[PDB]
Amino acid sequence: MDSAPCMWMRGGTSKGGYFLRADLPADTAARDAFLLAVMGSPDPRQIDGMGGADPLTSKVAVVSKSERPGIDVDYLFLQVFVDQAIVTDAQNSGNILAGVGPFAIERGLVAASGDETRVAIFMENTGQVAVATVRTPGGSVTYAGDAAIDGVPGTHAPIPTEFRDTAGSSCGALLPSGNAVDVVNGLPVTLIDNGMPCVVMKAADVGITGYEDRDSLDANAELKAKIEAIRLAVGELMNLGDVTEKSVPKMMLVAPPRDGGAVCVRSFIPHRAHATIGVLGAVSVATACLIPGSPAAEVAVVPEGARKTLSIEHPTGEMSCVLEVDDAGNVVSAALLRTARKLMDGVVFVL
Amino acid sequence: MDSAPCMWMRGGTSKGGYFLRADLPADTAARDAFLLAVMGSPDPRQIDGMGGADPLTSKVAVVSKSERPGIDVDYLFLQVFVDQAIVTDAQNSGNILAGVGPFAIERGLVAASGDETRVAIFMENTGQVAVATVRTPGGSVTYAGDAAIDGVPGTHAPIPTEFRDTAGSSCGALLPSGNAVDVVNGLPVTLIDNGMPCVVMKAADVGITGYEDRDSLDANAELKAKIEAIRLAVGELMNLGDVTEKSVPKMMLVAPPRDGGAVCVRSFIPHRAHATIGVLGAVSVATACLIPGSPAAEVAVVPEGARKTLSIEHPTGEMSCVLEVDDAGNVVSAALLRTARKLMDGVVFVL
Ligand SMILES: [Cl-]
Ligand SMILES: [Cl-]
Ligand SMILES: [Cl-]
Ligand SMILES: [Cl-]
Ligand SMILES: [Cl-]
Ligand SMILES: [Cl-]
Repeated sequence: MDSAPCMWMRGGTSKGGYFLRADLPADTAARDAFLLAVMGSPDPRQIDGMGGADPLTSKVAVVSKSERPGIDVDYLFLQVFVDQAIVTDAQNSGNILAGVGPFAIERGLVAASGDETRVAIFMENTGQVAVATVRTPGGSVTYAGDAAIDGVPGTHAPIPTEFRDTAGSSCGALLPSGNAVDVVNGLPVTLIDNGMPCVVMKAADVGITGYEDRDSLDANAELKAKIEAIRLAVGELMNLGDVTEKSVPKMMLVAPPRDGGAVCVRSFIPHRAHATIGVLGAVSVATACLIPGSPAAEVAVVPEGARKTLSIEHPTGEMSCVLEVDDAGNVVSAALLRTARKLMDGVVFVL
Repeated sequence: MDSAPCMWMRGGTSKGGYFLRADLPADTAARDAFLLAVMGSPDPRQIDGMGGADPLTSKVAVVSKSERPGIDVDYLFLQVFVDQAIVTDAQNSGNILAGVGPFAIERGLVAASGDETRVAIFMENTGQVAVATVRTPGGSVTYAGDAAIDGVPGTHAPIPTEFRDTAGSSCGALLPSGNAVDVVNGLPVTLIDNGMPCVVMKAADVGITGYEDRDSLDANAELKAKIEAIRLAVGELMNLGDVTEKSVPKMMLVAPPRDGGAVCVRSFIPHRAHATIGVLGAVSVATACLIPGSPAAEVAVVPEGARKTLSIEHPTGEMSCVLEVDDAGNVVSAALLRTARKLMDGVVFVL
C-alpha cells in the first residue's frame, strides 16, 4: 500500500519505473501522490526517492494485459516532474516505450514464444500502436547484444519497433491545418503529426545553420524567443488549444544533411534542445521530408523506393527511420531501433 | 552472478546501493567492475544503471556481521565515479553511513530488540566507530517520523549517531603537525583530524567573508586557486602524501557565527563547495573550535559545559554537533542526527 512491485529500467535514452496497472492505486490523485513519493518529487535533487534529478530519469510506465483486438498490452506513459508535485500523461516520446515489451514478458503479461517474441503495444497516451520484437532466447528476455543507440554506452539486445496509427496521433490529422505549408510570423513552416505534433521549419529561416551543438542552441535566447513565438501562434491551428504550458508541438529546425543522411534536425521540445531527437518526432520529421515544396522537402535528400530509410542526423549522431510508403504515398508504417535494460527489480517504497 | 540482492537507500543527503558483503565478488577488481556496471558508470548521465548522474547518488555500502569486540556490523563505503571506471574506498563522509543501521536490521545482521535498536558500526575505511540508534517499533525498521535534516524534504525517523575513535582517523593524530596552528603560504591554519582530515582557516584570511552562497563560491577562481595551493602544500605534513588527486583534506573556511550558532563554515571537499557540510567534517571543525588561539577558536562562540552543543552553520542551514568533552578537554564522543529511507529493495542487474 506504501509499496508496489516495480522494475527500474532504462528505455532508449530515458530511465524510470515500470509497474503493472493492478499494483498502483486506481484513483488518479492517489496514484500521482504515490509516484511523486517514489521518485522523490518535488526536489531538484530527488534525493529521497528513485528519480535521477532529470526529467529523462523521472519517468513511469504503467502496463497491463490488453483486451483490444490484436493488442497484447496497454501502456500508459507518465512524466513525474522533478521539482513540481505534478504527474502528466503527456505525449509519448518513444524511449520508455522500449522497456515495455521486455517488461511485459518478464511479468508474464506475454509469454516467451521461441527465441524472439512479438509484443503489440497500445500507447494509451496517443492511441498509437508499437510492435516490439524482443530477444527471448531460451524463454527469457535478454538485454545483451550488439545493438547501439546514440546516447547509450556499450551495446544491448536490439528491440526493433514498428509504429502504426501514428498519423494525427494528437492533432486529429496528419496535417491539422490542411496545408503542407503555413506562413507564421513571416516564415514557412509545416504543422505535422505523424506520431508527435511538430512544427517543421528551416534552421536557416530562424537565423542558425542547424549544425550548432546543443549547448550553443540552449544559449541562443533570440532563437528560442523566435521559435517560441511561432509555437504559441500555431497551437490552435494544430487543434492543440493554448500551448503555453504544453509540451507540444516540438519545434524541429531542419537543415540539409551533412553526413550523407536524409536530413539534419535540431529539436526544441519545446524549450530546451534535445540531445538527439525523440523517436516519434523523428517519424514526424521523416514524413514531412516527403511533402513537396515544404520546408523539410526543400532541405532533405529523400531516397527512391517504397521502403525509404531516412537517416535523421542530430547533435550527437543520427537516428535511422524506415518508412514503408504505399503506392498512394502515405506512410504505412515507421520502423526504428530501440534498446532497453532491466536495471533493478523488486519493490519500491513510499512513506 | 550478473545480479546481486541490493537495497537502494537515501542515507543523509546521499543515495546509493547497499549490499551484503557475501553478495559481491570477493575479488576487488571483479567487485569494482560489477559496481560500475550497476551504477551505469562511466557515463555523465549514468543512463544505463542506477546512479543518479551525481557523485552524491553514485555511492555503495558493503555491510557484514562483525566479529570485532563490541561491534555489530562492519561497513565499507565505496564511491563509484560517475564518468570514470574507478571505484575508491575514500574517507567516510558520514551520509551513506546513516542507512547502514536500518539496512543491517532489515537484512537480519542485527535482530530488532524492542522498539529501538542499537547498531554498533565499524567504518572500515577509517577505523572509526558509529553507534546508530534506529526506530524498530513492532520489530521492524521505520523510516517515518519527525526528524529533519537540511537538504532533505519532509521528515523521517531520527537516527541519532554517536562517533568514537574519530581522532586521527586518517592522519594518525588529532594534530598531525603537532601544532595547533601552522603558517602556510603566509596564512594561519589548523591541520586537524577528528573524523575527517581538514585544513581549518578563516574565510576572511582568504579574501571572502564566509557567508557567500555556494554558487558564488564555486565561481570564485581566485579563492579556489588560493586554498588549493594550501591543500597541496600541507599533504605531507598531515601524513597524507601527495594529495593532488586525493579527496582530502577538506578545506574549511570559518567565519564568526551569524545565526546564534557556534561557527559558520564554507567547505571545499576539496574542489567544489559543499551544499551543507559533511558529518565528519563537522566533527573536525567543532573540535578545532576548542583549540585556543587557533583560526577556528578565534572566530567561534564556544559554550561552557562538558557536553557542548555546537551549531555549525553552513550555506543552507546548520548542522548541530554534540561534543562530550572530558575533564582533560579532549573530545570523548561526537553525536549528530542522521536520517535515511529505504527507497527500493530487490535485485540489481548487470550485463
Ligand atoms: Cl495489471
Ligand atoms: Cl521536471
Ligand atoms: Cl514512450
Ligand atoms: Cl555478508
Ligand atoms: Cl564522480
Ligand atoms: Cl559514510
